[PDB]
Amino acid sequence: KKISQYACQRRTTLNNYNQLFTDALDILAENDELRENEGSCLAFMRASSVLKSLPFPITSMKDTEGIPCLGDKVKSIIEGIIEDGESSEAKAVLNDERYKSFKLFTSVFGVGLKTAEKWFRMGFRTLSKIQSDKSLRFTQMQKAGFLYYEDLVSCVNRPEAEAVSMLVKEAVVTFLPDALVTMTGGFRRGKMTGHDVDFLITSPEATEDEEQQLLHKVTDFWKQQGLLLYCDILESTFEKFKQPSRKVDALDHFQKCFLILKLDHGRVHSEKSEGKGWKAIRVDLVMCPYDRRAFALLGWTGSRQFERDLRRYATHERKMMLDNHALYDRTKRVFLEAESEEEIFAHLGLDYIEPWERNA
Ligand SMILES: [Mg+2]
Ligand code: NA
Repeated sequence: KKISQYACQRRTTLNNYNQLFTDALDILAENDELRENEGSCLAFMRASSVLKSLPFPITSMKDTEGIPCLGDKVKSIIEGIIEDGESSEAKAVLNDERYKSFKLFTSVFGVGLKTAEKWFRMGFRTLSKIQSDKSLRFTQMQKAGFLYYEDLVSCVNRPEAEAVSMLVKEAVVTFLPDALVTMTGGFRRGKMTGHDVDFLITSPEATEDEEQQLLHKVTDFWKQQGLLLYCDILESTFEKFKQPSRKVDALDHFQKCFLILKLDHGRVHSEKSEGKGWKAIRVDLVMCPYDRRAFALLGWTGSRQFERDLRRYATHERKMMLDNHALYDRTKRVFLEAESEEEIFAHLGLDYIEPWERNA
């Protein structure tokens, strides 16, 4: 049939037949993001997203006809890939100093764009010069980022993700035996590796008081045992009767905590049977009211592009407003309920897309 411009109306599995085009596009998009060039960035991400969706590899400019999200700027890039087999534009970004530095400083936990720019403009070009400079000052988060840099740069496996899962369940079960813990993000979509492990937590019979304290308890608990290397808890900013905004910002979120846990090797059951029997792992935990679990899961399952298109689809095609906490129908003036992701898709009039099919 016809290919939708919306990723939420496309099935995108991990079988990418267009990695050559896709990698160059991701690099160009990333470059624009690091430069805060919104428009260009999103254009590159949309184009890369549609190609990942293809069931065949592009081998001529003709195979492009009919596909949306491919402007003249992008087709020029597709063109070069068809020929050389590589992109001179992507190549240029990979050798760009600002790009190299930002990506490097940014690979440090706690280092955002403002901090990266600062260091770049001071002349810094390597992590070593940064760490040894006896004049710079770092946030608590950045210190932790440097302290465990090595483990954090190392991808996280499914085996490690599952061991982390077990830890979370053992803790959470201790304060809410009826708590539901779901692994979200990349791993839920079937990925083999990730830079961190995310989880959604909810309790059927928890009180507004209980669900609000669980994370503090679980984290305290890990502190007592020395498993907590870094912890930051942000209180929920979601309001029960407030409808999702025009995406004004993402300051709307449930209670969550950015953590770094000490993962003992002995708890990891992989086909790899030492030195320092543990590994630091980035872990994000999210707690939400039982009745909003479907929306949170949908939101945290990603991918980012899938989440972006789900939202604009809802707004531009169905006059609905979507959030990690709700779905509002502006036409019928009512909030729509959902006990599962499928119901949410039904409400939007969208055929259900499985998690492993959301790698847009
Ligand atoms: Mg995360
Ligand atoms: Na970072």
